[PDB]
Amino acid sequence: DIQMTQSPSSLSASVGDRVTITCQASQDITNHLNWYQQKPGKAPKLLIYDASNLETGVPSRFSGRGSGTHFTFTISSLQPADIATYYCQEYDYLPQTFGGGTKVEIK
Amino acid sequence: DIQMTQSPSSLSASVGDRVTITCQASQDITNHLNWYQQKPGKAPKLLIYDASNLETGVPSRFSGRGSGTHFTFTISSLQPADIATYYCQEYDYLPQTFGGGTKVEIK
Repeated sequence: DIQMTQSPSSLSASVGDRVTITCQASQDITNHLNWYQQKPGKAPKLLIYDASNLETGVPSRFSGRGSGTHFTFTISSLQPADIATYYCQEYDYLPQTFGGGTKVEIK
Repeated sequence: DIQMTQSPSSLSASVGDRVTITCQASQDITNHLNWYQQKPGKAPKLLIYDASNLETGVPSRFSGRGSGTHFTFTISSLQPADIATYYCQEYDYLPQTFGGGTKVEIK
C-alpha cells in the first residue's frame, strides 16, 4: 500500500565518483527504511538500517540519511566492488515495499 | 549473523509443474520469515509474510509453511508469469538476512 519511488533507475559513474540515490515514501515512515545492495545473481545484502545506521563490516564510503518521506543513500567514492543494484525498503507497514532499484555501473 | 540457507539455487520445470523451495535458518526465528518474488530487473515483491500469510492480491497457487528453523515455499501449478527469482528473508534479528535465492525457469 505504501509506495516507494526510487531514483534514478540507473546511473554510470567513474571509479571515485560520488553516487547519490534517493527514495520517497508515499506516507510518513519516520526512519524505518533499509538500504540493500544486490550484486548480479546474488541476494540483497543489508548495508544501512533505520535510514542512517551502517551494518557491521560495511565500508565508510556508504551512508544514508533522512526521516519522514524523503531519504538519500550515497556512495562517496565509487569502487569496482560497488557495481550492484541498490534498493530501499520500508518496513513500517505491510507489505514491506522495496523501491524500484538503482543499477550502478562504472563508466 | 543469522544465516539463511535456501535450496535449490535454480530449477526448471514445465508449465503446471509443482515447484517447492526450502529455507533453513541458523537460529530459531519462529514464524518471522517472508517470501519475495523478484522478476528480472524488478524489485522484490512480498508474496508471503509470517511464514504462511498470503499478501493481498497474491494468487492461491503460492503458499508458505514452517516455524522455527525450517520453512517451505510452494508454487502448486507453475504459470508463465511465475518465472522469477524467489527469496526468503528473516526479520527476527539484524541484519534481516535473505536466503541466496531460487531462480525458477520454465522447461
